[PDB]
Amino acid sequence: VNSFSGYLKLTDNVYIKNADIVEEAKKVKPTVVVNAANVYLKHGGGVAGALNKATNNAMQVESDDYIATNGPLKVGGSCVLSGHNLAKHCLHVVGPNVNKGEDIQLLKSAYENFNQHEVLLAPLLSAGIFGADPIHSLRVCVDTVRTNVYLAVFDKNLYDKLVSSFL
Ligand SMILES: Cc1ccc(C[C@@H](CO)Nc2ncnc3[nH]ccc23)cc1
Ligand SMILES: [Cl-]
Repeated sequence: VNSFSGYLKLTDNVYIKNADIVEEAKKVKPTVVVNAANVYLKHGGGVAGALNKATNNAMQVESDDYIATNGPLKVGGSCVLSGHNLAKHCLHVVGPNVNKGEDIQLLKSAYENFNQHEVLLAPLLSAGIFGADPIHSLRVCVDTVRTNVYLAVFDKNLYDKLVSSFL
């Protein structure tokens, strides 16, 4: 039993809800919140910009030190950093950004990072400003993640299409 509330159950382990991941994380304070990161951990917009704003830019400060030490992530890769005031940990995961021409096949590799954590609050990878079809992203999530994932979809219209079109 966990403290996630109001989710629709899609499969044994995947759940989905219309919610602002920022507000969800503050309420639940999950062990792991997933960020829709880029390889440079520059959290300028989208989910990443919103999560960083909620940390008063502490996420960005920590991220800049991470990059200065380790260099950029790989597309499809991840790193674990602090969750600041939002969660215990933040798993920064880089899905392909279609608006950069990045290979959509890497979306499965991106979701594989979730399997290293028993329970996660997450957005749909490569959705929003990363340019991929959120319906496809949900399919890859369900077919790749085996741990317990709570998917937060900010847009109410998009959420209804995801559910009503889910197979
Ligand atoms: C119309 C539309 C907008 C955005 C998306 C992508 C989605 C991640 O896939 N973004 C988010 N998901 C959950 N909480 C969030 N808080 C801030 C951003 C955000 C798809 C479609
Ligand atoms: Cl977005």
